[PDB]
Amino acid sequence: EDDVLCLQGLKNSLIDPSSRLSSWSFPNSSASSICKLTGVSCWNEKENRIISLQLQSMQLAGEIPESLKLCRSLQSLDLSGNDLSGSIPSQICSWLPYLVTLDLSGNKLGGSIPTQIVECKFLNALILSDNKLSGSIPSQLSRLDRLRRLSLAGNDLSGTIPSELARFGGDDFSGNNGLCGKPLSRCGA
Amino acid sequence: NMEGDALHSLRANLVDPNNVLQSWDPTLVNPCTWFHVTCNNENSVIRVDLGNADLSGQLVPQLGQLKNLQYLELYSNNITGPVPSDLGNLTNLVSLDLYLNSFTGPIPDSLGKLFKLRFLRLNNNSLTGPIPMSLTNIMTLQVLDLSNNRLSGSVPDNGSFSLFTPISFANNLDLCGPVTSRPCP
Ligand SMILES: *[C@@H]1O[C@H](CO)[C@@H](O[C@@H]2O[C@H](CO)[C@@H](O[C@@H]3O[C@H](CO)[C@@H](O)[C@H](O)[C@@H]3O)[C@H](O)[C@H]2NC(C)=O)[C@H](O)[C@H]1NC(C)=O
Ligand SMILES: *[C@@H]1O[C@H](CO)[C@@H](O[C@@H]2O[C@H](CO)[C@@H](O[C@@H]3O[C@H](CO)[C@@H](O)[C@H](O)[C@@H]3O)[C@H](O)[C@H]2NC(C)=O)[C@H](O)[C@H]1NC(C)=O
Ligand SMILES: *[C@@H]1O[C@H](CO)[C@@H](O)[C@H](O)[C@H]1NC(C)=O
Ligand SMILES: *[C@@H]1O[C@H](CO)[C@@H](O)[C@H](O)[C@H]1NC(C)=O
Repeated sequence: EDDVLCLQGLKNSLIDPSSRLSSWSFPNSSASSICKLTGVSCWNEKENRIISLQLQSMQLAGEIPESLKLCRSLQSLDLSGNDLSGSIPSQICSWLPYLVTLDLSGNKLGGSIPTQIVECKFLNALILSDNKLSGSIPSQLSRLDRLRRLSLAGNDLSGTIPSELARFGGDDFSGNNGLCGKPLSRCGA
Repeated sequence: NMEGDALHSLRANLVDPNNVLQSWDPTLVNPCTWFHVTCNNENSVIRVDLGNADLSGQLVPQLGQLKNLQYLELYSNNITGPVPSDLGNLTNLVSLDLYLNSFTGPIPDSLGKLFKLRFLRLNNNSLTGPIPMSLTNIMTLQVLDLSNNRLSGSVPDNGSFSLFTPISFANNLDLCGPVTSRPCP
């Protein structure tokens, strides 16, 4: 099944210096039951379809892997508080179109927030605080119909907050690289 | 004992080739010693765990008398008939798992009264008619799967249904709405 290969590829591609994914085994190859592996929640108890991956604070490093496209039934991805780096892949919403919650906070992700984030049409929560993200916040984030939570604090973001995102509070944008506009202080004043 | 009677009624309406209900002896004081039934400390039923049991037959409305029921696991059997409306009386229910069966008929509107419900998985059945709008009032709902049924009409996106995506609703008869491919007339 595709979901078993998702987890196999994720384990093979991430760097795992503390062996936190050691308990993940695949004794029946592609047909292994993976619903009791640490960090994994399945839709139901009759299939290997994964609804959420919670791999937070596992000392994982490397880049966010393409293997996640094989976890296509995924709605919640929490990779927060690890040592992941590289950029937020611009393909992420084509890999995981059904994401409701995306939490990549507390890592070392650089580059900018890709404009293709808009393709995650069902996103309720986008949590990207405490990374090394740079550039402007793309105004595409305003077009996420269901976005109720946005956390971009503690990055290196710059320029003007898109006026549509002013519904969110100041705590959501604070600690950035001269980022300005409501809800933060006015640009240059 | 009313809870024991309700479960004996259910046994009478189930077809049990592997005799998984053999221990369900009606003459006992309660059903708390019966295999696949869990009681709490006060001898009241909190679980019925009858997945993968090769059961056929139909449910009975007396299940709604199990007032402290938390888990109703009847998934992966061949149970036919409707989902009884009386299941909406089970207000302590956190998991209602009737998936992979041959249930027909509508989703009862009374399931909107299950205000503590976290798991509602009725997928892989032959349920018809509309998704009741009262299901959006269940704010504790974490996992919803109604896929692989014969449901039709508009799919809500408000209340708890903000958390749900086309995965929850796929392969139905004629659902429409922004969450689906097709918009409604
Ligand atoms: C719930 O019902 C759906 C709809 O029937 C089930 O989906 C279907 O599952 C079968 C597997 O028994 C699929 O056939 C397989 O397709 C895959 C490609 O995805 C292929 O690799 C296999 O060789 C095989 O041909 C079928 O395509 C799939 N979808 C449909 C629309 O029929 C689903 O599995 C049911 N859930 C359970 C737990 O049984
Ligand atoms: C999600 O949105 C739907 C539709 O916008 C809401 O359903 C509607 O809820 C209202 C009450 O807020 C219902 O109106 C009431 O009808 C009864 C009976 O006719 C009447 O006694 C009341 O005075 C009131 O008019 C309405 O029927 C219902 N729409 C349906 C069933 O299609 C729903 O409440 C929203 N849920 C959340 C959590 O926001
Ligand atoms: C592997 O297959 C065996 C035999 O069917 C089964 O008992 C076991 O639970 C399976 N284990 C996993 C992890 O899938
Ligand atoms: C469930 O409650 C309703 C009242 O809301 C009642 O008519 C019905 O008899 C009850 N069902 C059972 C099985 O106790």
